[PDB]
Amino acid sequence: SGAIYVGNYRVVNRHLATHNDWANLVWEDSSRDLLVSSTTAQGCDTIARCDCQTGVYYCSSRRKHYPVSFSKPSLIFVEASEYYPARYQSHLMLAVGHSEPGDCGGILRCQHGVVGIVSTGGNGLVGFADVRDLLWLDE
Ligand SMILES: NC(=O)[C@]12CN(C(=O)Cc3ccccc3Cl)C[C@H](C1)C2
Ligand SMILES: [Zn+2]
Repeated sequence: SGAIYVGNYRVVNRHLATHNDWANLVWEDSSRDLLVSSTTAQGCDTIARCDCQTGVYYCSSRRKHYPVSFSKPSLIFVEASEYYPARYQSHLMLAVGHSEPGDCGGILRCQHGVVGIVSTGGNGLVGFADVRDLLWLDE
């Protein structure tokens, strides 16, 4: 679990979104595993606007933060799950690091702010759904 709160927006993994999120839906993309909903309260997370390939992510299955080198956002095949059939997830960044299903929603940050959230993993790898291209989150 986990979310990004910037201005009047809440960014979550689309597979973990609540009824409130869908009843206050701004944007959603199943190929990205992202859902953005409107909030009443003002959010303060700064989103990074960069091409960083190093950062730190929160791993709730270890209750620790981890420094990672990660790939550039791309189309990466994701094995069929209960939430989605077998498909290529877009805007996904991989890194060598620990992850477990309850880890989805873990924030990845660089020096410029929020890069993205944990969305995939397994076999000693962790995937992050990128949010730096979503320029409308600040306007
Ligand atoms: N992005 C997806 O299609 C999902 C991918 N998901 C996993 O990769 C689950 C997972 C397995 C082992 C280690 C880590 C993780 Cl996160 C779970 C949910 C469907 C999100
Ligand atoms: Zn950066």
